[PDB]
Amino acid sequence: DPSTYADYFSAWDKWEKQALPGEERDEAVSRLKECLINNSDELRLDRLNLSSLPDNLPAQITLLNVSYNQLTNLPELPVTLKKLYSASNKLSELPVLPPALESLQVQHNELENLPALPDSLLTMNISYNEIVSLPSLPQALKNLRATRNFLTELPAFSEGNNPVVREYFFDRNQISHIPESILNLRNECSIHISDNPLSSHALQALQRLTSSPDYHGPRIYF
Amino acid sequence: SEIHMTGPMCLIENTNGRLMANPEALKILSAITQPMVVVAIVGLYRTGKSYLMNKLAGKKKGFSLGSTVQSHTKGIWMWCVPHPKKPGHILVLLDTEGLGDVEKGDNQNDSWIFALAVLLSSTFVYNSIGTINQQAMDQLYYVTELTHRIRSKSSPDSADFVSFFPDFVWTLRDFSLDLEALTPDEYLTYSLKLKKGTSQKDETFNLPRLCIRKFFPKKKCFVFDRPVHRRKLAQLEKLQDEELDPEFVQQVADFCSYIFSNSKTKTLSGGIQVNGPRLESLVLTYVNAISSGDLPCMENAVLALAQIENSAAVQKAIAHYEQQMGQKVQLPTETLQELLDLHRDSEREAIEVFIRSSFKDVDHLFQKELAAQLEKKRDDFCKQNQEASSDRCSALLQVIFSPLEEEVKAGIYSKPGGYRLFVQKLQDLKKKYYEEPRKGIQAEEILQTYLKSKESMTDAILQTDQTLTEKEKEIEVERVKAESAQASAKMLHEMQRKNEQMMEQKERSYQEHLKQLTEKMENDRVQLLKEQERTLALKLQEQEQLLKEGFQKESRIMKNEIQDLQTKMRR
Ligand SMILES: Nc1nc2c(ncn2[C@@H]2O[C@H](COP(=O)(O)OP(=O)(O)O)[C@@H](O)[C@H]2O)c(=O)[nH]1
Repeated sequence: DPSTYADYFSAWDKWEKQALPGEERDEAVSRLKECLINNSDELRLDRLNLSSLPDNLPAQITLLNVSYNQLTNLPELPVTLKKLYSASNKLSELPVLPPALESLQVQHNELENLPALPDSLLTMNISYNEIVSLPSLPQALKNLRATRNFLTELPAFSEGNNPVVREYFFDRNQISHIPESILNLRNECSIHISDNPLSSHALQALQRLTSSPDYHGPRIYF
Repeated sequence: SEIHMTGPMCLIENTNGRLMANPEALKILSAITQPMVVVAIVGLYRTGKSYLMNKLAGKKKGFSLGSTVQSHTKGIWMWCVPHPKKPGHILVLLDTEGLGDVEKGDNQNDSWIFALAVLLSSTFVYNSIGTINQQAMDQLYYVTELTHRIRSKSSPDSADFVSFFPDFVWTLRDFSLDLEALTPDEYLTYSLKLKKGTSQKDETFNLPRLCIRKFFPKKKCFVFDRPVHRRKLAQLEKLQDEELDPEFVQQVADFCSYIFSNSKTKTLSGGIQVNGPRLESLVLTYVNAISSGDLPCMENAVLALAQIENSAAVQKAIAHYEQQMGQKVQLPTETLQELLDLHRDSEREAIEVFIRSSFKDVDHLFQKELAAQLEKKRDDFCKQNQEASSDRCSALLQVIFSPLEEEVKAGIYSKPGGYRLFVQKLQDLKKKYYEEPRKGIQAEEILQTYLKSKESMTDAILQTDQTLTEKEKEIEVERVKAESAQASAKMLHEMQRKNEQMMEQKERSYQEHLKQLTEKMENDRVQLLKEQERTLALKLQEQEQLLKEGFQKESRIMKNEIQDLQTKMRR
């Protein structure tokens, strides 16, 4: 069911020789070689001018760094992955994420839609993209970074019962409306929505709502 | 007062989402008297910028991996060493801790780290790995944020950047390409050429080149050579580096020999030679503007630096006045013009000390506060003069007239001829009083105010000494009323002239203020003109390069940006 060592080298030496000019596939192979043998949990393929990663990544790793490359689409990811580092690439859409993932670094890409989000996600950064609407928001997910984007709504999807949360960022967007699902959260949340063109009546509807005994309300910043 | 840093210290740290300036780095900053040549070496993760900084100072024949046992997760490092080729100046080295979410993310605020290195530096060094390309001009997106990151002037934008931005230096790591036609400077100019067109991909790829061209006055490029072992990490070896740097050390020793003899001293608006405390107020006012939620402006930073050095220039001006008057004022003053002339002379030097140590006193509030404190010093010096004059003329009375206060107490002058012999002795005592030297200004008042208090005894001698006619022939007691009337007149006639002389000085002082401030504001407009002429000669230097290299589309928008300056130079 899993691949073998000789199976990995064959498909990698093949992927090595389809080398675009300047593309440092020769070093990435000697790293993927070095990765598989010691069974190390970390795979670092950053700043190698890579436009397409091979379909066979060592399914034993848990940390993947392929940021600062020309990646267009990403291959299937090992279920054993914890952290995902792929920023400042040309990604268009994401393969379905492993259910064991915890962090997601995808900022500075060309994403417009997102696949399902595992509940094991604790932090992520999705800024500098072109997404409008978003899929399920996990329960333990606390640190969102969606500053630079085209989003117009924020359907904060619920789970079993979400305890204490952390700061979310939605500045510089086109939200233009706050659903009361925001206001339902208690006074331990942080929601930054600066530089978003808001509704006229809703501009002052939240001003007079927060300048009150609004002890049962989340902190809003704009 | 020499300084040679013992290992690069953190200046500002990028921690937990914001910036928190390292106080120990600011403490050693405030101790640097000499001016600074600040060279900022910025770079992404592991961009090989360490072997530059550790060479720009000259640690050894290479430095052993810098210091990785203390990798403070931060945004900027500093290293201040004495400048080798410029004698009195201090060579400051800046560096980024490494951007790109290496061990922690938070690169959210990376665009500030770039802009901060621009404002703080006099020579800007940017380290990338070879063959400036599409993937490189994408990682340099920080230069695209500058148009919205900072501002030149403040409102109660990007055009003025070329006036004060440092010189862009691009160090190409591990490139050394043998691309036969070019020279490294010709490559940086060939790479900076644009693509004519009206598409969104033309503008999105010509935009980062327009920024690096329009914003920076001078541009110089350098390259690296990269030892032949393609797998070796930070190997500590200098003889294995001599076998690994044939034309590499020749590139780095030439790059440092250029930075040493061609990097300008850090300056601000008005020829302000930036030094330790000035740089300290710079970094402090910039990060505190960021963390407070505002954009950093170079005008507000140089005004906040003005509010610091202007009030300090007032104290040095006040203190120089006190030192002068203490060694000049010979109390009690003989006249009043003697004191007022000794004041305006030491007042002139006090204004001179303030002028040379002040800059852009907004509305001259710091100069008028000095003149208000100087007028207070003017007043109490006359009041201490009156106290000094009176306290001596009074002691003269207790020694000249106290013998006569006993001759009358003993009964003399109460006999035939007693009155005319008392007056004759009083005419003599009043003469010895007037003959005593250095009495002061209160000599006339204290004498008369004492005679009008002893007039009861001058009267009691009358009607006691018959001697001759009296009793309706008391001409010499209405004569006494005549003297105590003309005396109380010339005293009031001098209280006028005294109060007149104080208004003469309240104008000769104000005329000295408007005279020295005139020469300062004159040389202020003279410098600004030269600064604008250089700024204009460089905005025309880049418009001609767009007409020369084809693009008349941008030369017209450059003429639009230049004609905006022409109207703002006027008022
Ligand atoms: N590619 C390259 N790397 C170098 C060179 N010199 C030193 N290095 C490596 O680059 C690392 C230092 O990178 P640096 O500029 O400090 O990046 P930072 O650590 O993220 O701040 C060290 O581990 C060195 O081993 C060079 O000439 N070329």
